[PDB]
Amino acid sequence: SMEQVAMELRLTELTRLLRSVLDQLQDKDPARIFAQPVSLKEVPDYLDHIKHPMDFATMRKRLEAQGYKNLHEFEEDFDLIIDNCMKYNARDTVFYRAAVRLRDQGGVVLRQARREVDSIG
Repeated sequence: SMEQVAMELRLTELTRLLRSVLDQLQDKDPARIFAQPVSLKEVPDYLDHIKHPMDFATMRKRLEAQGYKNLHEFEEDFDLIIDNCMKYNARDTVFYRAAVRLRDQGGVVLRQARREVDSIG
């Protein structure tokens, strides 16, 4: 139907917007601590600690499959990155400190993306 196509064009435009947001969020991780999933070869117990792992490549795969219906779903995944890291790693580590910074720097980017999604419908 024509209704299904219009739905599809909106999903494609959301996807376009989220891709730019993702690139902006990932620039706030210049050390690439969150680029890829935590390695299970190198941290074999990781799943006993973290029940829902997340990373920027896994978010990128979901994105390009148009797997995000709205900004809320995308934000849940971003927040998992941060939140997983702050549980698994102690406060006086480079990893925890980098999550704190990605969180603080991301919130600006996310504050405006919420307005653009609401605005552009």
